[PDB]
Amino acid sequence: RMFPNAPYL
Amino acid sequence: GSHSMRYFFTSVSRPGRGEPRFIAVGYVDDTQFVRFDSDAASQRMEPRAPWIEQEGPEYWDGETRKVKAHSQTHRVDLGTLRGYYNQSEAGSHTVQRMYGCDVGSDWRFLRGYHQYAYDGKDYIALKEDLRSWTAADMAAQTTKHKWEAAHVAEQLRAYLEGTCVEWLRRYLENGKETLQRTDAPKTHMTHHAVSDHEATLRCWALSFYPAEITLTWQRDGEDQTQDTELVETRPAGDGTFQKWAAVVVPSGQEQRYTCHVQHEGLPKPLTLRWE
Amino acid sequence: MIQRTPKIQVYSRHPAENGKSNFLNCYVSGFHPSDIEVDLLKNGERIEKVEHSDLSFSKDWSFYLLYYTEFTPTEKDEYACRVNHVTLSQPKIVKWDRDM
Repeated sequence: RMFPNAPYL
Repeated sequence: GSHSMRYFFTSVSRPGRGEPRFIAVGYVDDTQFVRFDSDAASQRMEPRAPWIEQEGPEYWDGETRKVKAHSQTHRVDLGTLRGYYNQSEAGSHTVQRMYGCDVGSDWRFLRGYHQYAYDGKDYIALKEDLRSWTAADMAAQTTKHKWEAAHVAEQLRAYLEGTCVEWLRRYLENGKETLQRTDAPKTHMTHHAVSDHEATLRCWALSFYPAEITLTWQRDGEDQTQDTELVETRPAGDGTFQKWAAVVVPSGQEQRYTCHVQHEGLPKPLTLRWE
Repeated sequence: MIQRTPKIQVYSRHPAENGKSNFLNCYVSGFHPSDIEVDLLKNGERIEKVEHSDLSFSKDWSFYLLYYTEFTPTEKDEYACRVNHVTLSQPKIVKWDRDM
């Protein structure tokens, strides 16, 4: 199961 | 033995051809289990292992939601990086991201990672304490500052030590027959004349799982590291792996050579000899 | 920017035995960027029925893909994998050898 977010660079 | 769950993401811009291509894959150890491809028909996270097919619509809808969001953020990321590095709008560029967790023998947390590359070079990485960032240059230090103020390390630490490990264990259990197996290499040796005075001896390891293996040649017990042709471990396509190591042997000396095989499936390492 | 040449291996899933069903694999790895063209050839002609694995990459960020197709080997038929990439000045053809 994935982490909920990709944090913006 | 030890185990891992990893997710890998590739985003590639393609100017004059609209939307960046986005590909996501998930692995437990050396077994792929999910994928998403932004150019595919379905627009869904999809199963790639039989043991994940049993997960219900809630799993699949939740993963699809998250993965389609990631697709969007990486599209924004590509513009951001082009802005950081002063790059033209007309070139194709690549962002890659990888994260996940390692457990030991006892299925207990060993380490977590969460790392990005831009154009095949390290950009930013969560350090092993899961609290601080390695930033390559001024651009990545720009990212580090955003992430420190948004407390991104904190959320990631919670995921990597809890949820990641918990889901790894569930998958391990659910896919027991596939994931918790150890397949010892099936081994053989071939011999082919290259001239009247030389031959190739090639030691093969086939149908093994997991992918980790050591294959070496010795001559009277000394390692022939510099003189061995060794191929990269390669997938057979049925969920097992293959590797070979070859040496060129002057005719008449075959009995001096030994091939040595180590793999977690072997109680003892194997010694093989042409004889 | 960074460009890495694909390593290419062509091989069968199981030890090849004439007349027995099998899969032919072309495994490309170590490459960057990810645009790559890979074909399997039977007597020099492009095999149409070819699948591939989902794009993934190694600890060093370099990409890998497995291309594959069902085949039945025979004494006569020749097989090859043809790869093109930005690091190659022309398509690289690797012939299938049953003891490789």
